[PDB]
Amino acid sequence: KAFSKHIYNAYLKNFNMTKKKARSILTGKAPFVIHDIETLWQAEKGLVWKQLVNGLPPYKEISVHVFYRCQCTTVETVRELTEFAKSIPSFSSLFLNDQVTLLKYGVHEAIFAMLASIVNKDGLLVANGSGFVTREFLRSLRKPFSDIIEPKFEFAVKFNALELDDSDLALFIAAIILCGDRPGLMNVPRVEAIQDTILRALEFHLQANHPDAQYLFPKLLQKMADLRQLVTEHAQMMQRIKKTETETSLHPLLQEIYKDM
Ligand SMILES: CC(C)c1nnc(NS(=O)(=O)c2ccc(CCNc3ncc(C(F)(F)F)cc3Cl)cc2)s1
Ligand SMILES: CCCCCCCCO[C@@H]1O[C@H](CO)[C@@H](O)[C@H](O)C1O
Repeated sequence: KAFSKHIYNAYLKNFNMTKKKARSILTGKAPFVIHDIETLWQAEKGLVWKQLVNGLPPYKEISVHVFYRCQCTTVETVRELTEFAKSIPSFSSLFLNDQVTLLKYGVHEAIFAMLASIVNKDGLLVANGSGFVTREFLRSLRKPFSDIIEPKFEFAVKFNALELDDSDLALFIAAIILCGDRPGLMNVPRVEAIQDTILRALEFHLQANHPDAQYLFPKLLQKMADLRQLVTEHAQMMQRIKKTETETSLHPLLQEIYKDM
């Protein structure tokens, strides 16, 4: 009852952008549309970003610049997700190496679930909602960069059909991070103990918030499974980038996440 309230606060306290904020911008009541090099360059000059251009790896080309912008956003979400996880009382009681194991495997799964909030069929929100990058522009980048984001979109449209809100997402993301199936886990029974409480809290919240919902709890358990498949494909693509594109830098933190899978 109070656990669900605690998880939601931790979410609101740590994430820079809610699904409520993202949806109101996407619908209305105006973000700068990025669709080519001229608008992408304009966004760099005009728009206020978190990681300033000077902090990014040295300029190479358009496709690699977008890849670098994605790389920073990923790493920053990883930082926000580490603080959110710590904010769960049970999670911080686990030995730090088990905390790392959970984050090494759940992080991209959580990222893709939250990505659905800023994503629609035609593109996604950037620079704290100030800008909007089109899907066709990402489609226009050189291979393999044009092939990374496509399965995320295919997930995001199906996931947004469930119409979940920020209080549902807080528990969904919590359940993803606290997973007992992770390789190299030391105290697997304790992580399973936390997971069960989170999943029980999610079930009871999904009836209170979504009473007319047709099978919402088992649908979200299947969505967690689909998310694991999406991360596997992502690491595979990322490993291929490291072999083929031997001039584009991969952030050491992400290189470690992808190392095994
Ligand atoms: C090559 C490309 C398809 C990709 N490279 N890595 C990917 N990585 S990903 O894991 O799909 C991912 C995608 C998008 C975000 C926010 C992006 N944030 C963005 N921010 C700014 C711009 C820019 F520069 F165009 F304005 C574009 C995007 Cl997509 C976070 C993770 S997709
Ligand atoms: C393999 C996955 C491990 C990832 C851990 C991400 C950790 C969040 O670690 C952090 O980074 C910031 C600056 O670099 C700080 O301002 C925060 O107090 C902080 O805890």
